[PDB]
Parts: sequence; C-alpha cells; structure tokens
Amino acid sequence: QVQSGILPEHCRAAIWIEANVKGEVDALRAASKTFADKLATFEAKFPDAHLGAVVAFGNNTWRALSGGVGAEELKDFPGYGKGLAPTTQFDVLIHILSLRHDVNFSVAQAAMEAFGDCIEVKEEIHGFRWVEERDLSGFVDGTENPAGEETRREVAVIKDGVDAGGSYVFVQRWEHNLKQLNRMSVHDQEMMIGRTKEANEEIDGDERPETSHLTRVDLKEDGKGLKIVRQSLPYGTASGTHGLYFCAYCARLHNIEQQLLSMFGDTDGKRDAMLRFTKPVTGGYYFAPSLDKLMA
Amino acid sequence: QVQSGILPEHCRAAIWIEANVKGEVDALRAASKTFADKLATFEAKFPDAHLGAVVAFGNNTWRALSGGVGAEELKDFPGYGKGLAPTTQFDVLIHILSLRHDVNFSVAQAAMEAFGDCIEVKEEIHGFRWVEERDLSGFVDGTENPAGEETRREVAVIKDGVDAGGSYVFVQRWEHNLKQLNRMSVHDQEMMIGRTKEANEEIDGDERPETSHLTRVDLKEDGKGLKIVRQSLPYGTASGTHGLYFCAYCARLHNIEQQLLSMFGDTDGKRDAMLRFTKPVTGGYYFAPSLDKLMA
Ligand code: HEM
Ligand code: HEM
Repeated sequence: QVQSGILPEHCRAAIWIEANVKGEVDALRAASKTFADKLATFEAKFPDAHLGAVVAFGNNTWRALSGGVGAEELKDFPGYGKGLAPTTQFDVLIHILSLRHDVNFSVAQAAMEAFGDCIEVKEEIHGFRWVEERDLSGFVDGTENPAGEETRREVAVIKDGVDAGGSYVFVQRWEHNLKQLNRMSVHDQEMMIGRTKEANEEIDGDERPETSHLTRVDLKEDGKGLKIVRQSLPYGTASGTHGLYFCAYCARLHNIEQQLLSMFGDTDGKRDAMLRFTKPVTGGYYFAPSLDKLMA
Repeated sequence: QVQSGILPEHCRAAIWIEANVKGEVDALRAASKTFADKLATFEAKFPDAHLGAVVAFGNNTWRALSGGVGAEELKDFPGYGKGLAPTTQFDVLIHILSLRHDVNFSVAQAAMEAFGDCIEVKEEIHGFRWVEERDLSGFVDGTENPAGEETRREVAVIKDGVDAGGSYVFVQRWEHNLKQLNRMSVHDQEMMIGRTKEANEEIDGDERPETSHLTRVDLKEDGKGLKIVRQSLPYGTASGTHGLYFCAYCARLHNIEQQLLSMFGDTDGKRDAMLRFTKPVTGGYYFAPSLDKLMA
C-alpha cells in the first residue's frame, strides 16, 4: 500500500528530484507505473541497500490526476514569515533513499527514463548522512524522530479513506552560512537549537529561549504533540553551497503548517533562532499517493 | 614519503577540488602542513575507511614553491586537438578518497579551513563508484588498472632523485551524452571501447577498430607498456551534467601525455571513438610532492 520511501530509517544517502510537468499531465500516468515497476525489481535486487522511493505530486498536478478526489489538505506551498520562507512549488517530487549512493543513482536514472519526456527538472539534490548523523552545523539531527515501523506509520501514513496509504510531503532546502554560525559560541548555538551540541541532551524548556528551534517545533494539540517523519539530510559542497535539505512526511499537512507558522513568526511574532546562520531557499508541498493508487 | 591518496584501491567516493592561488603563493606552505596534519588525525579516527588525500600543484605554482628544482616534466596542460581536449590549468588540486562520503566531506571541510584564504575554488567534484564498478556508460572501469600496492608504487610513485615519493597527476572532467550513447547498439559500443560490455572481456587487437579506446591507450615503449594508476570515478546528476571525472597518477607525466596524443589525433590522425558520446571540458597537470617534502 504505502510507497517504500516513507517508512525506512537511517538512510545514508538520498536523491530528491523536483520538477514541473512538461506537456500533457496525462503522461505522468504511464511514467509512474514504469518507474514503480523498475523500482520494485531494484529493491529485490539490492536488499542490503534498504532502498525506498516515493513519487509525490503538487496541488494542480495532483488535482488533474486524482481528480479531484481526496487530498483535501493539499495546496500550493504558501509563504511564511513575509518571504522568510520562500515558495518554489513544483509539480512532481521524486525522493529516493537507501544506504548506497550507487543504487540511488541507478534508481534516479530509471526515474529519468520513465519521466524524462514529461517533466522539466528544477533541482536534483544529493543528500548524505554526515559523521555521527550530525547536521553540517555540528548538531545531531533526527534524534527525536519517531521510531520505528508502527509509530512512524501512524504519524506519516494516512489510515483510511480515498487517500489511505498516502502521505503529505514538505521539502525545503536550507543554505548554511557556517562562517556566520562559527561566530556564535557553542553555548549560544545550544540556546539557538535547544539541545547541547556534542552531547545532544535536550535543554529544559525554561532554561532555553522561546526562539530556540525545539520550542518552535515541539507543538501540541489536544494534549498530543504534532509529530512528523523527517528524512532530511545534509547536502552540497565543502567550498560552495551547503546546508540541510529538509524533508518531512506526515499523515496531515496540518502538522507541518503549524510548525512553519511557529518557526517563521506567523503565530506569536517570534522566529526560529536558526535564521541567525541559515536560510531556506526552496519550499513546496506534495501529496504522495499509496503505491496502489500510483496505479502500480 | 608518499602522500596517502595515490595508492589506495577500491575507493567508493572521492572529492576533487581544483583552485587557483588567491594572493601570495607562500601562504600554501603553512596551509599544506596544517591540512596534512589534520589529514593524519582523520586517518587515525577512521582507520577502517581507507582514507587518503593528495595535494598537488600546477606548473607556475610548483615552480615558485619548488623552486624550481625537479618536476622536470611538469608543465601547463596544453591541451589537444584545437579544442578537442580543452585546457583549464589551475594552481592547486586536492584529491580526497576513501570508502565513505561522510568522512571525505569532513576532510574536504578541513582543507577549506586550511586553504580557504589562499585559494579560489574553480570546481569541487564529488565522485562515486557506481554499480559493478561500471562507468555511467555501463562499461566496467578499472579492470587493467595496476594492482596492487607493489605494482601501483612502480607505476605511480617516483623512485629515485629529488622528486622521489612524488607523482604527476592529470585530471580531466568528461561529460557523457547518454542519449547519444544509448543510440548505439551494444556491439557498436563494444567496438568503441575494445571490451565486451556485459562480460568485460578484452576484445582482441585484431577484431577491434584502431579508434577503439583500448587501442588508443594501450601503448608500449621499449617493448614495455606505458602504465598509469587511474583513480577516476563517475560524478554528477541523473537529470543534468554527469560523466567520468578522469584522474591518473604516474611516475612520469610522459605516460599520460602519450595516451593523450593518441586519443586526440596527434599520433595516428585517428581519435578516440568515445568522443562519439562523451567530451572532456576540463584539463590540468599537477605535481604531487612526497608527504615529507610537503613540509608536513
Ligand atoms: C536548517 C534547517 C534545520 C536544522 C539545521 C534543524 C535541526 C534540528 C535539530 C538539531 C534537531 C534536534 C535533533 C532531533 O531531535 O531531530 C531538530 C529537531 C526537530 N526539527 Fe529541525 N531543523 C531544521 C529545520 C526544520 C524544519 C523546517 C522543521 C519543520 C517544518 C523541523 C522540525 C523538527 C522537529 C519536529 C524536530 C523534533 C522536535 C522534538 O519533538 O523534539 N526542522 N531539528
Ligand atoms: C570519459 C572518458 C573515459 C572513459 C569512459 C574510459 C573508460 C575506460 C574503460 C571502460 C576501460 C576498460 C576497463 C579498464 O581496463 O579500466 C578503460 C581503460 C583504460 N583507460 Fe580509460 N576511459 C576514459 C578516458 C581515459 C583517458 C583520458 C585516459 C588516459 C589519459 C585513459 C586511460 C586508460 C587506460 C590506460 C586504460 C587501460 C587499458 C589497457 O591497458 O587495457 N582513459 N577506460
């Protein structure tokens, strides 16, 4: 039911392909089935790679494909924080993840043979897990991510309805200014995130500024926290552009919206303290149908 | 003696940084020691990663540093064929390789901290071994590469003299047109390379055109083969620029030159059949000193 790329944990490398439709939207129908078929035999060929992939679609493109059944919450990625979080909403998102760069590249090439004549690629980002699974800033990223199979399922996978087995996807590429980050003392960095750096222990939410990243994103509704499955990975070049490619899956887009509203100032006027050294430069929302509904 | 990045076999990832000198050349001296020191501590923290690196210098840059003793064959890359092989000779080449992307990136960031104020990066290329050690063309790459330690020393590391422990380096980034390649039938591609594609069997030098790649580069002097130690890896993006980052070390730049003369029409009038689908777009010669003469 669920596409294979949502639930796996601890991937070491990933490819994200963002693209707009080229020509008639209807060509995505056969391209998606061809890629899913190739994807399947790839996964049985390389079991030790823990390969997964998900194909997701933007609002206008999915409405034409659905159509326009389900995916109520899906909409074009708006702004947040008055341009602080820009919008670069595209039509198709392909996320490939596994333990191996070489397998990911064969799958991304298979995707490009399937979708080549009906998409125009806008960015292809190669993520990699860094040493000790730390963000390039030096902080461990992903500790409080849900785990494992059953919990991640209830957070990310739609349980019933037309969109059962589906999921909502948010992708946002950040560009780190590590020079600006290494201005701050390690203590100042820890107040910015909410956890100590080398030790990755959560700082109490009263000895920690309200602008801290954890205070921004640790949100509760009806006494229950709004959870997401994060598949983010560092990306880029040492001498050039680098940062975090943020990727989140959730059964409801609402959880992701609430955290963006908090982080970028549209909830209580306060902004995430990480904006002192890094900035998002892309942003889009996508609905990932079930592997079944992908008509493959 | 020898720098750690020349001899190791079976690396899974590599980073190449080509750059020009930014400011005065003398700043390279303390930078090279600072990086090579950090290099050794990285090798100690990751002893199982087969980590190595080499810092090499262009003609003018090395002549100043040398200066100008040794590196008799060192010179600016010409290059070849009235633009058939372009030349982009820079001053500094940093090559990092190991079994791990995450380790290589940390080493690359350490190099940018040591060299960041005396170099201007022109390109940073991230190489990865592809499935079955094949080139993105689908042909296995590396088969007749010298192996292992003893033979690779004989080929790549200078034995006697003031340059003992050093090596000559050629880097050349190619861009594959895989649409134009998958034009051709398998038999056509095999006649282009000189080896069978699936089984990687060498086709006999009698059943293959003189323009075949193997015929171009399998050369002999005094009845003895002109060997090189290649460290080339695929690079790039599925939907955009991709191909082979070519990289070779040799005790004599003369072995690399003759193969270049042959491939690009200066020896037979004939040129390498691989130009039917791939093209070089960068090119530089560098001299990698011994680790000790690197003042480090
Ligand atoms: C440059 C961009 C970002 C960086 C460097 C970053 C870094 C971090 C770090 C270091 C942690 C603590 C380790 C962990 O538990 O995962 C964390 C946690 C978290 N992040 Fe991010 N983050 C970024 C963007 C975002 C965005 C845009 C969102 C949401 C839209 C988000 C959602 C979360 C959540 C929900 C947690 C877990 C909070 C908890 O329940 O403890 N992050 N992030
Ligand atoms: C896009 C460019 C290139 C591609 C795709 C490519 C690919 C290959 C392949 C598939 C082989 C046969 C497998 C092997 O034994 O390694 C090979 C062999 C070889 N290549 Fe390349 N190559 C390229 C450029 C070059 C260049 C520029 C040089 C020299 C400057 C070179 C030197 C060699 C040598 C010396 C061999 C060993 C041949 C033998 O002794 O049997 N290659 N290459």
